Amino acid sequence: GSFVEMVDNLRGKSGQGYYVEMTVGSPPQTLNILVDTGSSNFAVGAAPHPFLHRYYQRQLSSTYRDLRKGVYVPYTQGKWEGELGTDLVSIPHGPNVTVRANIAAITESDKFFINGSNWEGILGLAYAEIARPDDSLEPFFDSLVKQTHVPNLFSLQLCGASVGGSMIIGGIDHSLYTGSLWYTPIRREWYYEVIIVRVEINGQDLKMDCKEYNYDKSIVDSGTTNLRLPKKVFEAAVKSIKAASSTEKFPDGFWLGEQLVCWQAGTTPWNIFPVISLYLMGEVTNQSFRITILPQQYLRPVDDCYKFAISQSSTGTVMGAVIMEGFYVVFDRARKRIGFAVSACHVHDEFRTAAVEGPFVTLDMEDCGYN
Ligand SMILES: C[C@@]1(c2ccc(F)cc2F)CCSC(N)=N1
Ligand code: NA
Ligand code: NA
Repeated sequence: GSFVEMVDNLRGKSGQGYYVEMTVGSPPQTLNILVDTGSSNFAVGAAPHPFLHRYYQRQLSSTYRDLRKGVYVPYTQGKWEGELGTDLVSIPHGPNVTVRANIAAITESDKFFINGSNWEGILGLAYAEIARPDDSLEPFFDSLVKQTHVPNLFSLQLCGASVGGSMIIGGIDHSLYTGSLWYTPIRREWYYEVIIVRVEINGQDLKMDCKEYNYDKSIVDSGTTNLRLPKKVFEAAVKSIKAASSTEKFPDGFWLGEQLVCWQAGTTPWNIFPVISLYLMGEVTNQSFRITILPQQYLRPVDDCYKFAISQSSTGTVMGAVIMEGFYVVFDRARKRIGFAVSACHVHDEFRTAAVEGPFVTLDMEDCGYN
């Protein structure tokens, strides 16, 4: 209900992610940690890498314990490798607890840290199934819930534009949203996987087989900036957005995120761009609800210059900061569901605003999931 201590506890820079202040070891070492719902490892820089403001100095900690095991984590972009261990962790602007969590001390990395960023680690908030090296390395939130009375739930209000937000650990803060929370089931506990059952570009359906919206999955990810769509869905959506926005012309490289587009300050054509609606599977048979985003969310500022923050993916749909910045999101792990409500801080205009509406009647929603 009321968690004032944790309100406004997230910071960042546009495109550089959202981070929370954390402490590791005894005596406490303060580090800024990127909040990521799309991964399950608690990894922190442990060496004097030049881009880092600070790093975890194990030698200074009495409570540190070596697991005598390493981990090599490759990505499409980045890569990091580290040494596994456990130590005492706390979240200053979080609950008043201390937990013994697994920590991957990063000893080598490539394209992982950002030059100019104010974070030194990553807090993977997803499930054990996608943990590295394997599902036996218990994620932080699982340790937090197992060792304390903190309820198995956390919520994220990502505000956007120097960026801010809130991570309410163990509860919900009703001051962070307007209207009602609508819940979608977590299909499987690995990533925060959900099912998209319909897509509308300015009230008009894309009329695709809903199985295509979730090929091979759809996930809620605070660590990705964009709304990432499967190629087929992306082609369809772009063709539809391009058509809805043919009042002003743009280079074809722009829709492909290869070129920026620029206009005048105080006069950016918002109304020439359509709203995007995703219909998510509801809690009840044949019942869905829809979430609506504004061009304010998918036209990312980089006079003014913007980026088309909707892109193709071969890993499925990724409901990144583009989606999350319009809503207050509840990761209700206890009830295996994700809640969406209109954010009290989302960026809109006098005309249109983000919306969470329901219920709707959608038949065969289970057939939208990929097997
Ligand atoms: C772990 C990862 C990540 C995020 C931000 C960053 F800056 C570095 C990263 F490696 C992989 C890329 S998508 C994702 N959700 N999380
Ligand atoms: Na409210
Ligand atoms: Na891909």
